[PDB]
Amino acid sequence: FGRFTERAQKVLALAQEEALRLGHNNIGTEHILLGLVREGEGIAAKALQALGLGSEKIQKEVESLIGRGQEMSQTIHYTPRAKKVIELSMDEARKLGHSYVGTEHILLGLIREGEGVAARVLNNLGVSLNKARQQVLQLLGSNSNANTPTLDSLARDLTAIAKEDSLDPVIGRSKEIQRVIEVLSRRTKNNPVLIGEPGVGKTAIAEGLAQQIINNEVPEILRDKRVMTLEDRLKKVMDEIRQAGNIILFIDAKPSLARGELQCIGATTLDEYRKYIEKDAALERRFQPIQVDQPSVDESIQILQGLRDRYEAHHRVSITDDAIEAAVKLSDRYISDRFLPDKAIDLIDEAGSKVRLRSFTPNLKELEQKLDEVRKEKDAAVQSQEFEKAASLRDTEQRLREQVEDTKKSWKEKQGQEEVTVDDIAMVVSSWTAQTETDKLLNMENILHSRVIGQDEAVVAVAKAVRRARAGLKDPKRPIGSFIFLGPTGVGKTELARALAESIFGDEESMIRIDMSEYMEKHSTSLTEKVRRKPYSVVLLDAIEKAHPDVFNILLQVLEDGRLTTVDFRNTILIMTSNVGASEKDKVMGELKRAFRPEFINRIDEIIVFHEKKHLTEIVSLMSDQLTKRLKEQDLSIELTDAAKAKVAEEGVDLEYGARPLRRAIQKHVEDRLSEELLRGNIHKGQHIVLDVEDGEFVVKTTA
Amino acid sequence: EAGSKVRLRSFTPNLKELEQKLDEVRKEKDAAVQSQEFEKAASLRDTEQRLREQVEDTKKSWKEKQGQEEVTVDDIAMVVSSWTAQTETDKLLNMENILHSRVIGQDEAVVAVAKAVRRARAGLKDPKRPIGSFIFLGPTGVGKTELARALAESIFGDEESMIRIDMSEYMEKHSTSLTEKVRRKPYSVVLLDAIEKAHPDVFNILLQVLEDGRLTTVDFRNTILIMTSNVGASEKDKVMGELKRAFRPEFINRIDEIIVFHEKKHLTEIVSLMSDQLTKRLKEQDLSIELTDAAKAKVAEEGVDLEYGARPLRRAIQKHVEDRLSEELLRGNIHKGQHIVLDVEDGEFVVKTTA
Amino acid sequence: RVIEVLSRRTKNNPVLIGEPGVGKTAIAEGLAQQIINNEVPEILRDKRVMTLEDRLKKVMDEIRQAGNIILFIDAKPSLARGELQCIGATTLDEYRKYIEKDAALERRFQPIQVDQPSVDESIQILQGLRDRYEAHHRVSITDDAIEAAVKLSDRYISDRFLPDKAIDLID
Repeated sequence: FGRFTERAQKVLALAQEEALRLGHNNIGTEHILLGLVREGEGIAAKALQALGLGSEKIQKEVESLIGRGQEMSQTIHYTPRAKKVIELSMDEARKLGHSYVGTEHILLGLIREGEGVAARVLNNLGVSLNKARQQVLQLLGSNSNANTPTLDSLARDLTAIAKEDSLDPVIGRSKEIQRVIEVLSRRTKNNPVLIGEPGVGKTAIAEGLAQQIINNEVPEILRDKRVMTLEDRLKKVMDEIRQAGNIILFIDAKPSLARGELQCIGATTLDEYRKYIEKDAALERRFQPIQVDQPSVDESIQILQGLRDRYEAHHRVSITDDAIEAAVKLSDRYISDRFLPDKAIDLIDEAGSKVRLRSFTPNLKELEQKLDEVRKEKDAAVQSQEFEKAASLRDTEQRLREQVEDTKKSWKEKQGQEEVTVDDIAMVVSSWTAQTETDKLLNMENILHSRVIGQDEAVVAVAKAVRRARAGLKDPKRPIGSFIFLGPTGVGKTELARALAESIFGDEESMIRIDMSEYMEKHSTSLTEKVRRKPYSVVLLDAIEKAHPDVFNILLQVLEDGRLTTVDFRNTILIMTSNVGASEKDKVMGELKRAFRPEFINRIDEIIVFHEKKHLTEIVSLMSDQLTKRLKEQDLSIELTDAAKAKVAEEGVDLEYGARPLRRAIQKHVEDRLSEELLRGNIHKGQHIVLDVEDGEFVVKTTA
Repeated sequence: EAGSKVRLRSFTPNLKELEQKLDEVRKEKDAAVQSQEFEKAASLRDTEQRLREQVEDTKKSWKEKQGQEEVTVDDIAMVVSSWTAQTETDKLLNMENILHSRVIGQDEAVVAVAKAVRRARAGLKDPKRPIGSFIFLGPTGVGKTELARALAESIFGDEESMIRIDMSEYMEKHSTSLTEKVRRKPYSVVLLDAIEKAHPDVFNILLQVLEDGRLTTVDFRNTILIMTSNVGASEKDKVMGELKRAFRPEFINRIDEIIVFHEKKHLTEIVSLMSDQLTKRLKEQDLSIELTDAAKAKVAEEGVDLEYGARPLRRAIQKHVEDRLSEELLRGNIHKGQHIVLDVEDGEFVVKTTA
Repeated sequence: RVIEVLSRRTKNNPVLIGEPGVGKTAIAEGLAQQIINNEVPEILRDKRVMTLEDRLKKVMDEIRQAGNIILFIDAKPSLARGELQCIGATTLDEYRKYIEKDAALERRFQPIQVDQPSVDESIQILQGLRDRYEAHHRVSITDDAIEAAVKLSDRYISDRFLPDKAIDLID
């Protein structure tokens, strides 16, 4: 039912050897017992030799209670009892740290489930059940002043605990450690408080002192000193200390107070510590702080490999190195709202399962269903008996049994296909957040062009700017891009912002949009919510000419630092629109310098200017397509001929109003008309409906 | 802070490596011993202790790092600077040289401030009053603020130790300050922009600051107060006139000093400064870039228009350099960690490689 | 999405937010079934789902002392301490009012968006427990009737989750 020693495995199959040597048909607990004393060398075997139970004495009792011997041997199986007995030895070893079952555990497992034939062999051979579990025990085993009290667990001894050679690496935070020691010597602000964003690292700093005092370089009196860890036992143990003082306490979460000794290292948060020194002033006194910088990126990497081995526990890692490289780097800059050693680890785990998960996900379900009723059909008849009329049905259930197996044991065909390398690691991430990823970049223009018509002047400026920042050149703390979009309305200002979101951030809808009409007065308090919500989004502020010059002091701070105080923009693409040019490239850039404070205009990455028939009709088509899709959902199939989109487009030529009119004119010439046409009974819906122009007039046609 | 720290610089040669070595040994010895390989250890053991005594001999050679490791001042002044004399008075004697490297034109102003600070900072002015009380007159974007920064940087150590209020905010009988930011950093250039706007109430307060360098109960004796204004602007004599008429005299008279704020090759000198800040921050990301003088020229072309000045250069650098290098690295034309030069060819930008 | 948030080490413990509404509690019975037979990491096999004053730290001590446990709530926090591992069901906002507590919140526990079921999905839920509302004497059936219970609710009033509404009409 798993994997044991040879000795186990041999003793088990050895039960079968005995299954047959007597001719019986099911191997019960009595055979497992013969199995043990008959491999004569297992600890299990050894024990029995103690109680006075050779193979001779036993098999005589057993044959004296079963004997021959239907040679049937029709491919036998277990007793349900003995199957329990096996399930048990597995547990009689969890209960011993024995990572693998063996001859003893099976003997242990038999006693535990004493109801059965083995048990009686012995209660018959005058060998009560406990005298027996004893003998096995006495053949296996194991592996201090005030520590008495302390040494509950509460709260395990970092020191002697890592004196036993038993300690690993450990990677720091190497200068994080030593600052725990300037403080842990003083006589002033004596007891050090470990403040840093939670984790991991933190617990690792104290596992440091531990490592340091012991092997061995340290100073201002600190040798033979333990570091210990983790209400009706309270100050109890704490007195074993006011009477012997080789001990630092490591805390997690309170002060029963410096009534004297008490050396402790502080587990607390940026702010949580200000939940001590305010009520004061044991803080500015005893307790005293120090911060956990996020461990070195490269140090970050060789931290996992240490616990790589130990998560190998779920099946894939160890490896790949190329797999970890991911986890760590992704986090440091790509969200990017934790601490540089904790994050990475978490990611693995998503995948530190997500792969054994995806592993145990063919169409081989329905046989189970078939199989089910057969057994069922079998049962009903046997209690009706009707044997043959069923035994049919058993010979028949069983054909299907060994059937499914050879596609479930054919699923160690699936162990093989999952192996460690980045393959498994990064797919993990496709959730938590390269050829056709830089191709989006090199080919951005091609890409933005298929959505934004006309406006090549603008697209190429943005393409290149994004590509600049996105390639390493611009400072990362500042947004990806800061632009101002000048030009008339309904030209593509917003439309480009969408296409940017879609191409750059993945979703035509990952776009925050404020209307600065709302912020014209000294009430200019932003936005920061929506940016905390999605910190990866085109941030579009429409018509900034309206904002109170206050606002600019804020945006200015964003442009400079890409941060507010305390939101983050380093991942946004800020786009601010305006009518400042409008009426009107030189006369324009002029009205701009006169409308906006220069300090501001100068911190903007780029000023984009938005200036054909063929573009109108390209738009009409975009719009028309959004429509024909949302109708297909309502079982309506429509199509506009290129001739028809032309005729709609005619309705946005007048330079004065631009391309606004098109949405309305589409609903009028298409929506309104199709309704009136469906209602009047001319188009039997769910046929195919085309809108065309005939003699310069709109016409509706059908072609199912 | 120092009462362990030095006992520590004790506990920090690259003989970290020896022990590293000795390890591999035990194993061979040990693991060998499990295989035996006996005399294959005898000498192996011996090879071991050869090492060990060598180690311990140089591990106790650092009793010398003991006989070496003090106290004097320099230890402290560290501690201090990490909480916020020749090249400290040299900052003073040579202040002008120093302010000049940050503030361009404006020598009229710099020398006035240099000398004033140097007066107060030398024992002559009364210590309870700010280090310096100035008014900066002149047009916008000339260097008013810029000098205040450079002062902070040179005098107080940090181009950013500077409080800055906007007196637009204090035009009404609600004139209740500021004192927080000054309690926060009591050593900082305090810059009040456009004082022409303040309610004459405010002046009664500032006045108290100028006189006593104290409010009631904050302290300014360590600030450098600088107040700007457009009072001259439109317009040295016609100006000092519009000033006497705009500000109560009691006030103007307690101010240490009234300060007045009055090429292609400079643009490209700027482009280069900027470009250098960049090429450094990329070297960190294993990116080696260089602009030819020909290229910085072509960027500079983009800040000639007298109207907008030299603002455009930062953006145009990211566009013609950053954006382009990305697009160029991504398209796979520049195998990063080779040497990358940006040059102009036929009046157009070109990228070249020379590992 | 629960089992990721549960197979981790970082955000150990999951928390479902949506109108309350979508009988969030329904998703939880989900694990029981899959942890058993059996599609789930060997990282979680052999565990147990469960739900819910003087009986204080008593039984909770009698559990940290037994790691094989996952828990369900809708309302305390000795968080992260033991293997004390939760699954939380709490309103759109109420959670706002707990990570607002922070920051063992934003840490240990961690959320996923519960959907107001696809309208058709609604219908199927009804039938599965149709045979079980035969208790009040009139069902099973009629299908044609169920579709209404559901359908009218999504568009017509219009003040709940699309699976609670239905069953309420039915009852």
